[PDB]
Amino acid sequence: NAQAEEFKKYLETNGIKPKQFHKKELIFNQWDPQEYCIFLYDGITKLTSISENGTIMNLQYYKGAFVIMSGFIDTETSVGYYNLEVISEQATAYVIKINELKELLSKNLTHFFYVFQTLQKQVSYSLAKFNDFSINGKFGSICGQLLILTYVYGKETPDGIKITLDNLTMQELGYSSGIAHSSAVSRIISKLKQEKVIVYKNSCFYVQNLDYLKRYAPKLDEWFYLACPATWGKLN
Amino acid sequence: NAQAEEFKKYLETNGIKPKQFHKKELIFNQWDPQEYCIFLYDGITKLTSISENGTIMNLQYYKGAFVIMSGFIDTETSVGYYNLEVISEQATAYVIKINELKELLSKNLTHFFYVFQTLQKQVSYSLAKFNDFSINGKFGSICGQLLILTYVYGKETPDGIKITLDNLTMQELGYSSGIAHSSAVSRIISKLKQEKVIVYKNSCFYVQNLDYLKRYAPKLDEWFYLACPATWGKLN
DNA sequence: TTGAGGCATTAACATTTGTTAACGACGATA
DNA sequence: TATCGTCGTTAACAAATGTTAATGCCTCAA
Repeated sequence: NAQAEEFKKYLETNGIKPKQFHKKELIFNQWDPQEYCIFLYDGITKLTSISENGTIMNLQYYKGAFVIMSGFIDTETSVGYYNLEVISEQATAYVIKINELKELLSKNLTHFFYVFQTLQKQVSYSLAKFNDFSINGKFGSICGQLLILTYVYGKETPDGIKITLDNLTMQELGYSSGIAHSSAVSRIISKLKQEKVIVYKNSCFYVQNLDYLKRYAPKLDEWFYLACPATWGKLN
Repeated sequence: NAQAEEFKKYLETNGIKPKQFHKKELIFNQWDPQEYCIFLYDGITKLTSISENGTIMNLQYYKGAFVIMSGFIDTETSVGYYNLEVISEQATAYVIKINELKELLSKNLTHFFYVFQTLQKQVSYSLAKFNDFSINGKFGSICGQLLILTYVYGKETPDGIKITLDNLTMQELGYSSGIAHSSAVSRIISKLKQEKVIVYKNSCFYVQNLDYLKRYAPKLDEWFYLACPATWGKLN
């Protein structure tokens, strides 16, 4: 993205350097809350939370370039206790103090409205996701997450659309939907295989009937059209 | 509180007159797409969306002062097709043309930070609500929604905390959690006053065991602590 | 006074999902 | 080569939710 490149150099010019992270690494976490602003430039990560009794919840994923902030700007207090785990081999993010940011955008407005732009994407993304998950229960929640993982990591293949995401276990699909038992997602998936909406091959997933998912995730598909026109138009 | 009143007068200074609204009439709807940036100053509203087959989804509630945007600041396209229904008897809001918006923040950046932090409060709220509504299914969803309503619309009484909302009919509660039939939500509420955490009096709700809700909505409870701490202190 | 419609309550029956266990496949290690 | 642990199915049963209908309370209108 061009907007994200102008923002990159704007930080390197102000003394900010990139930090390298590897898989399984947590940029920030829910136990050591330092108010950061992370400009994930290259890589993919998952935002997660862990209840007091050990339940995992994958709130969403983040494919760079994108902006995530663990603290407010004015008050500079925590916005919540979440973990930003790296799931690709390695990722490159520009970690900056929450107070440092205030001054940078105070001089450059075009970089201000860019951060405001991504946060607007965040909002509309959560509402659309909350909409489709809350309607058709769990079966619709799986159909919804898969639709998200195909407009981002989906590549047109001979037999369907392959989700190029490493180690997408059954557990990982459950944490994203609130399901805690892998036997429940397999059952939901077995229904999508008998309906041949999805086929399972080489520990990966290939989508055949993308419209079936759209029926259970209309507001989300609508979001990819309104918020990320590029990535959306690749499969329509 | 004060951060908004300061932003109130900044609009009148630039020639933005408040437009008053009355109950049951929509500011912006899903069918007619116009991008604005509403600054609700007084009154109660709910954000809604109607599925293709008439299914309704209440996404969340809004109480002035607060900001809502039906479009993007950079691309001026709609964030999504939603409806903002006024459910209070009367509500006043400063509707602004989104094109006129970006030019109004570039002048004073202290009000840019204000509108910015409200977005951060929206993102965190969306994540927290998504977290709790997904772990414990529908029963937790109702618990979560009720907890939200107690903090925002709660006044202590000798019989419990009074949820000062008109309507809040069985059907209106299910719309927020994602339940279609009023008998399903009544079955759940039957279990809550069975366990003696709430009671139905005067077609209105008195919650008597707030902590029971905190156990099913832990993320939402801490959101109020970190985001709106004044509201949190009124019941803690 | 009667009667119509809307809401809450409960039933009952179907469907979905939570939960645990057993089975078999696949890889890794010695 | 045998053996161990991880993950995907599948079964089986319990719990929760979807769904529809009936009943009773309440207001409104004539």
